[PDB]
Amino acid sequence: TAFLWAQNRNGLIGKDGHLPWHLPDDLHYFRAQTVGKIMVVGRRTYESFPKRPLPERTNVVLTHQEDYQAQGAVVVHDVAAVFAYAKQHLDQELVIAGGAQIFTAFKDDVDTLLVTRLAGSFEGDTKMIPLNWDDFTKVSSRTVEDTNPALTHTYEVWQKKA
Ligand SMILES: NC(=O)C1=CN([C@@H]2O[C@H](COP(=O)(O)OP(=O)(O)OC[C@H]3O[C@@H](n4cnc5c(N)ncnc54)[C@H](OP(=O)(O)O)[C@@H]3O)[C@@H](O)[C@H]2O)C=CC1
Ligand SMILES: CN(Cc1cnc2nc(N)nc(N)c2n1)c1ccc(C(=O)N[C@@H](CCC(=O)O)C(=O)O)cc1
Repeated sequence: TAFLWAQNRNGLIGKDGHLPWHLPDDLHYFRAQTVGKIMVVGRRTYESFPKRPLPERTNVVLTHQEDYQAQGAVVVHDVAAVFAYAKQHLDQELVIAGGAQIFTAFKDDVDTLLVTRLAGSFEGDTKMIPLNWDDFTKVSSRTVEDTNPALTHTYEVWQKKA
């Protein structure tokens, strides 16, 4: 199970229910990373997608609303249902795409971090959950420079030590 997120230099991930930046490169990397997999997102991050569901991947939406409707998405209500779905699934990798409340609900079962680090600093209200960095190794790092230098970013892959 992977977590996939983008954060500024201080860890910021969101502002007013939306992204605090607009960084197309990162969105085509998101898609690369989630097409074909089981993609888990919290109800509020799902309602912020411009097309719901996002196509070519299983969107699982985590909601406490018993009645919620999301045509074409897998609507569950606790973490045990996510993993009961993933157990049925097998051959699709599970990727937790946010936001903060869902990262906290899977904080013990993630093995890989797919982090995009922005060089700048943005204003918002939601930060990435604290994680033990010391328990992971950075395996891969690729940097993309943008003409807004706040937007220059690094894609890192981190994998959990034995
Ligand atoms: N920079 C980036 O990589 C990322 C950015 N973001 C940003 O993060 C913010 C969204 O984060 P946050 O506000 O934490 O929202 P979430 O996307 O994590 O959604 C929270 C909703 O999730 C449902 N929920 C939470 N935990 C549970 C549980 N254990 N079981 C079942 N339902 C659960 C509830 O929905 P209900 O209210 O329907 O009960 C709760 O309101 C936005 O600004 C967004 O843009 C989001 C993803 C990635
Ligand atoms: C708000 N949000 C959450 C979002 C944004 N960037 C992230 N970036 C990373 N690295 N990780 C995340 N979990 C992440 N989540 C969104 C908004 C749009 C789409 C979206 O349109 N994406 C298209 C691709 C489109 C583009 O390629 O212009 C997709 O097909 O995946 C994805 C996530």
